[PDB]
Order: sequence, then C-alpha cells, then structure tokens
Amino acid sequence: TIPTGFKPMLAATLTKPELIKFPVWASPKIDGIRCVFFGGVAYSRSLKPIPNPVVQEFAAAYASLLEGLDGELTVGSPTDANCMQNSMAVMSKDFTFHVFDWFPLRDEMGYDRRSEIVERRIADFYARDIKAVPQHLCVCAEDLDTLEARFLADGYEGMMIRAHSGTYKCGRSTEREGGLVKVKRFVDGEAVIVGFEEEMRNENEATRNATGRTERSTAQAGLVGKETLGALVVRRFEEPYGPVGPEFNIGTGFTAAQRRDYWQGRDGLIGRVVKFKHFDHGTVDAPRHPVFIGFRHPE
DNA sequence: TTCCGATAGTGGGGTCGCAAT
DNA sequence: ATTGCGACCCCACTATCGGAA
Repeated sequence: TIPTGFKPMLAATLTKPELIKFPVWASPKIDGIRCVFFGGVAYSRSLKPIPNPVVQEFAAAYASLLEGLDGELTVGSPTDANCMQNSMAVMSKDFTFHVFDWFPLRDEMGYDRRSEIVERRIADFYARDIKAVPQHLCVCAEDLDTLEARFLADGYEGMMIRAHSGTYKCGRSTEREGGLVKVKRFVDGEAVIVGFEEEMRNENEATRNATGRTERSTAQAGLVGKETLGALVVRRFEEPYGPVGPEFNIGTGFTAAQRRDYWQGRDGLIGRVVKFKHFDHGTVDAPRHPVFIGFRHPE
C-alpha cells in the first residue's frame, strides 16, 4: 500500500502553442475520476483511497498487475461525469478502468518507454474489464487539429497532449517541459448582475494533506466575511434583450482591487451587464466554470 | 530588468455520508 | 425517514516570492 514520495502528475493548460515542441502523443480527455493503484489499494487525485468497496476489492487482484497504473475511472463514458462518480459511495457496482500512464519510482523512464508497460495484457488471463486510453501519434500542428475535433465530435470534453519521451513528474507539468498538456476550450457569454455575495476568509485550522497541499476545513464556523466581493449572482443577458434562464454565480476572474471596489459600490452594480466565459459549448442552463472577464460597457 | 515555477487563498459546480432533528 | 451540513470529487483564477531567463 506504499506510494513513495509521489504526488500525481497534473496536466497544464494549453497556451503558447508554438513552444509545443513536437512529436507527441494525443489522447482524449475523459471526464472520469483520476485513480492510481499502489500496493493493491486504489488512490485518488489527492491520494485518498477510493471509497467504493467493489473497486478496492478489485485492487490487489492483482497488486503486481495493478501496480502504479495511473488512470481514470468512469462508468458509462461520453454521457456525463456525474454518474461516473457513484464510485465515491460505499456500494452499487462496472467502472471500466482506463489506463494512460504508469509510475516507476523516483535518469528515468520516458513516455515512449513508459507507454510500453501500460500495454499489460490482463485480458489473456482474466479478461475482466480494463482498457488502454488510445494514443495517437502527431507530428505537426495540423495533427492536433483534425483530431481534437474528432474527439469533440465523439463527445469527449477535451484532448490531452504528452511528449513522446516525457518523464513522470510528481507534480503539475509546465508548458516548457511539455510533459502533459490539456486542450479545453472556453466560450464567451453575457450576463446581468442580480445579486452579490461577499468574500469569505477561512480561519479553520490549517492542515497538510497527503500531497503537502495546505488544506483547511469548510466548517462555516470559522468563515468570517471580509468586506470585498466574493461572487456575482447573475443571469444570462440575451429588440428586447432582457434576462433569461436561472440564476448562477460568478466567483472567479476578479482582481484583488476589483473585489474591494465592486463591493463598496455594489448597489450600483445591479442591472449592469458583464461578459463571462465558460465550457460545454452552448448557452446551456447552469453553466460550468464561469469566469468573469469584464463589464459589457467599461466606465 | 522580466519571466515563471510553486504555493496559498478565494471562487464555481456536483454526488455521498453521516449526525441531527 | 428527512434535513443539513461537510467531505470529497471535477475544476479556475489571482497574489506572492525567489530563483531562473
């Protein structure tokens, strides 16, 4: 059950696409749940054992075969990640583990050589389950394109990029390294302010997690409100334009200065329009990952 | 000089587990 | 049996520091 001194490998957002320094392997980003097997016990993105019992009894069967196989769990792929998560519960089954990397220990292995062991043939013996995330070889900018579209058209959220001989990084990869890059696209939109919430400072005791990430609790007993803006309660704004759809909050994309000033004059913000961006192409109700850009009409 | 790699501290959505009523 | 909160999943972003470019 022993890791070593390891923290899972995390992709980097795709920016500066000219330094994407080529031959690489492109794979589709599945919205499952990150999972890593170590010594017969399945771990999560934060190294916290998977709660579901069937997947854990599944582990150590075999520890030697399911050792260090870094992957992501799901159930009923392209539809939704919501159901891909009755694996955090302590019952109710068919998780189809997908594997897309393996961890040796700690120069070191490259992905060419690492994505060589992952082709573990569990099938001939047992054949319960397990799939290998398909990797596509790409040589030029045109190949990432012409493929991200196929992934998107098939229903995946995004595309992942891996350097052919990148080393396993126990941390978050960077663009100059090129170890792991994710390609997920934002889409702009408009909204009208309808309410406010103030920012909340968390004063609970600070704790280290397994990966050394400083973590505090959300007990709400130590949440003491600052005098800044925390989030904007808004609705979609779209010859009447007017507002449509349910109410959703936008709590990210503000500078420290904007949060202070906007809260001081929040009364004047009701009824003024803002641009925001989000994911899941379309004006779908209940947007996801909303980010505030600016006001439709500055000053 | 400027960049950036890493951390900390805010925020969004969602499903489960569990104590409390 | 229901409620209600908090942990935990998937994230995004800004601010900051000190070493790297």
